[PDB]
Amino acid sequence: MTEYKLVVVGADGVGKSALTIQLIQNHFVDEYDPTIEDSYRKQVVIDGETCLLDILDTAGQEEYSAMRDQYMRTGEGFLCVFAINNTKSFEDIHHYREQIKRVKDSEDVPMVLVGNKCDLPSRTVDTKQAQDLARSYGIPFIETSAKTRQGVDDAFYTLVREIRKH
Ligand SMILES: O=C1N[C@H](c2c(CNCc3ccc4ccn(Cc5ccccc5)c4c3)[nH]c3ccccc23)c2cc(O)ccc21
Ligand SMILES: Nc1nc2c(ncn2[C@@H]2O[C@H](COP(=O)(O)OP(=O)(O)CP(=O)(O)O)[C@@H](O)[C@H]2O)c(=O)[nH]1
Ligand SMILES: [Mg+2]
Repeated sequence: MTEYKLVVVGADGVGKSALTIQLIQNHFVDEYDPTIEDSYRKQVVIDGETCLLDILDTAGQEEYSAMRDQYMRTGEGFLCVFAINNTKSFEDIHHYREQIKRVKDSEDVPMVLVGNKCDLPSRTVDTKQAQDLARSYGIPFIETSAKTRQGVDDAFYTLVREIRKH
């Protein structure tokens, strides 16, 4: 039995809350309720190990950006979420990744690049663009949908596997 402190980060509206609520409660939140800070818990078996996921759902709003330092210091692994219909959110990954590396004084932080909202009929951020970014960071890239559950379990489980490896 091992606890893993996971942090879900990204721009305001990429679907951080919807991804976490889908993982835990098995349902899609269609509403847009801006987050200040919430934490969720999930006990799952990953590679025969009982994993106690302590998931922090953070604010995309810059209004609460001062809270970032303490949670980045405490967090073991990070899901860096952008939406596939939002180029700006994809560009923001660099700024989130830079802050995490600086605060933790480490370039080798367990991290997973998450391209959310892949259920959408149209896309602005190409799969190859995101694969190339993940390859440049040396981290895994997983396409997800908080609506259909596409890649949601793989995103969180892969992050746990990155923490264990580190
Ligand atoms: O040291 C910290 N731990 C916070 C934390 C959690 C919460 N652990 C589970 C837990 C236990 C005891 C209570 C008592 C009340 N709550 C509700 C609660 C919800 C959200 C935020 C705080 C409290 C609790 C929730 N998971 C993380 C995953 C990655 C990084 C940091 C955390 C946290 C948040 C923060 O911004 C700064 C520093 C820390
Ligand atoms: N079609 C689709 N919509 C999604 C998906 N994930 C989230 N959404 C939608 O996007 C909107 C924002 O989702 P939300 O989870 O609140 O984003 P957030 O990043 O937590 C917003 P904040 O940073 O302010 O907390 C909601 O209307 C939600 O239904 C998805 O995978 N597919
Ligand atoms: Mg939210």
